[PDB]
Amino acid sequence: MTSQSSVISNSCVTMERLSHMMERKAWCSQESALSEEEEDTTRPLETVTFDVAVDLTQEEWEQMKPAQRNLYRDVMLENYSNLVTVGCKPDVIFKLEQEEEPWVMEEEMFGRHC
Amino acid sequence: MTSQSSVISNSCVTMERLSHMMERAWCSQESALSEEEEDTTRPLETVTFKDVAVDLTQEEWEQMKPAQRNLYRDVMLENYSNLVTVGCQVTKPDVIFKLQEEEPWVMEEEMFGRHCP
Repeated sequence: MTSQSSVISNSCVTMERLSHMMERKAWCSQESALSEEEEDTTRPLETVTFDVAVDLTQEEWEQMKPAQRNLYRDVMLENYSNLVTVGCKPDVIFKLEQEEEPWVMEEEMFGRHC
Repeated sequence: MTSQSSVISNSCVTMERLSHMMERAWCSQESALSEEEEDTTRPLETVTFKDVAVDLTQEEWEQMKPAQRNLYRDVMLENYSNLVTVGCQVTKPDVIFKLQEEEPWVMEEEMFGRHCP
């Protein structure tokens, strides 16, 4: 009741995690562009594919704080509804939006009613 | 014990400065030659309060200790109280919906927030 801080940071953090987030992925050798020249224009794109998301795991669900636990679902998941909302829904998902966790043990028989 | 800091400058400085920022009044008035007085005709036209503000810039705000942020909005929140207390009336601009908790670059795009309590 004497340390009522001043609070300079609290609900405003990532705002200092961006600069430790968006530098990665542009890397190495851009030396002397030895493959210059050109020619023509014709061959189509090649729709990337959702090669965007990393399939899940059974075993590592204890090493995941509500940042790693929760979230996760959002970012991988930020790719999608922005191209499926301008340009160009896997059962792989279906477990993302409804609390719980991917495995419902329906295998075999008993667990009791009460 | 001892070390009874004669609180030389707590609250006491942002009280003192003045001669330290509000000075940064230039380009001369060196013997005029350009002139002419005339009838007080053509209208004013203010400058408004659209431009007298800064569309908060996306990447910035790393460094700038959020006292250079918290005080910030409270800058363009602190020209506004002539224009919403005595003046000629502008309006509540776009970007405003932040002047607000979390942050400007909050998200709603792409939903979800994965289950927990």
